Parts: sequence; C-alpha cells; structure tokens
Amino acid sequence: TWRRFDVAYHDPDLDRLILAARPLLSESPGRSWFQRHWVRGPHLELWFDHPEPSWERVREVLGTHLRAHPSRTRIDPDRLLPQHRRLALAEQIDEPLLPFYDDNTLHRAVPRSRVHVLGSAAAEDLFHDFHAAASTAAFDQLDAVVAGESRLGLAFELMIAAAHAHAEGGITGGFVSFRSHAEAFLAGAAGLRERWEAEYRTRAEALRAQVAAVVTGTPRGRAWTGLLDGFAGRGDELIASGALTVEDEVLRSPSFRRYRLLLNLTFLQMSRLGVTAVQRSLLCHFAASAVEEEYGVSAIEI
Repeated sequence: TWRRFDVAYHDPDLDRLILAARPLLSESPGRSWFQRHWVRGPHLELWFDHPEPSWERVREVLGTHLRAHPSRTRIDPDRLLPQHRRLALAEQIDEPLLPFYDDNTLHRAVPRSRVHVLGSAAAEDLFHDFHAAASTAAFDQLDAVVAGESRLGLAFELMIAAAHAHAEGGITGGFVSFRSHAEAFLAGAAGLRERWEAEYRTRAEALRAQVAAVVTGTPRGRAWTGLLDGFAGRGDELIASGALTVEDEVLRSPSFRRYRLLLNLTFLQMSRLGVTAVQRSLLCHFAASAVEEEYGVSAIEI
C-alpha cells in the first residue's frame, strides 16, 4: 500500500522544493517517487510504499524549507478550474478538484489507482518501478538545472537519446514519432506551428549540434537509455499479454510498441523536470526539424 503526500506550492518553479525533498526519497528502504500534479492546484506529490519516512519526518524536512523559501505566487482558481475539469476527464481522475490547497501547505492525499488507464496491477507496478528509478535520476537533473543548465535542453537530450537507442533505425527512424506528437498537440494550429518553426530557425544550429552530440553519445544520454533498458523487457511482456494497454503497417511490431512506451516514460520524466505539455510538444517539433535538417531526411517522404 502506498502513501501520498501533497505539497502545495503555487510558484511553477518547484526545483528547490524538490531538491529539499531529496533526503526523504533517499534515506530509507522502499520505493519512493515524486511527480508534479495539478489536482487542487499546482503541487508536488511524494509517494512511498514503506512506512519511513513518517509524516513527522516529512513535515520536519519540508516544513523547514517552506518557512525559509515560501511560494509567493497567487493563482486564479476560477480560471484554472475549467482547465482542471478537462484534465480530469482526459486523465480519468475522479478526485475532488476543490477547494484548491492554500499555498505552502502539506497534506496527506489519496494514493490514486491507475489500473483503469494502464491495464492491470502488473502495469501499474511497472510504472511505480519506473517512477522510483527515474525520480532518483531527476534529482541529479534538477541539480544541473538549478546550477544554470537549460531545463528544455536537458529534456531534449533525453528524448533524442531515447529515440536513438530505442527506435527502429535509431534517430532517423524515431523522429517521425516526434513530428506526429507535435502535430497531434497542435491540432491544426497554423499560428502556433509558425511560432514553433520561427523559434526552431533561431535555435536550429544549436539543436542540430545537440542531436549530433547525443547520437555520438553523452554521459546523460547513456544514463537515461540505461535506465530505460531496465524496463524494456518487462514492457515487452506486458504489452504482449495485454496487461499493459499502450493504445505505416509497422504498428504490429513489438519493436514500435516498445519504443512508444519508452518514449512515453521519457515524457513522464520531462514532466517531473517541469516541462509542460505545450513545451514537450514544442520539443517534439524541434526534434523532428533538427533531425530532418541534420541528416537530410523527411518525415513526409517515409
């Protein structure tokens, strides 16, 4: 059985709060993990499958940080609530959306089940295992961000690495998925796409250099794909047995479905690092464009 603690913190910059929580997720046996979530307003979630750290210990560590570094961002519930209602339906969340937590407060919360979305208890357990491993990796990534490294740059690296290692044909195969995701998000937004294209142009040479670096191989890339490798076999088995619901003519291949899962896990990591849905889709646009330009390929030609 899981324990879920919500830390209400309305400033979108959660990095230092997350780093303050690192000991709680690093000091005791058991699976522990964190994610950013929107229910009842922006908050950090800490998940533990073992009894330590206790509430007292959680309160000790986080109370100290909140006193020294309180969030000072006012939110607008009446503006957010329409968006939350859409998210609740799309994400199949049945929890109360109101009232929003007061800023800088700690709460016990309901350990939600995702079996209805993931397909089975086995699939849910796989995701827990992923979040535990990836939360540890996220601490180091967020350290880097706090120290001045680009959040989006770090996320881009993870995505390129995942595609190069885990997509049929490497980066020049996997990039098609990036274009697909970007267009799915845009949903016909010619104006937004134009902004994406314009920003891509300004960043093109740097993004292309980043793609080449990651294809050459970077420490962070190798570490990420190493983490993903640990889940690929289990993913394959659960996809095959129908225990994990993942829902051309290359859709039949377990190879593609594995890729899609591991890319999805990468997106979840990006969320942990504070990259929003719109930013993740922007990065997919950039990734598709950079790959096309660097390797002289076309998503539409395939």
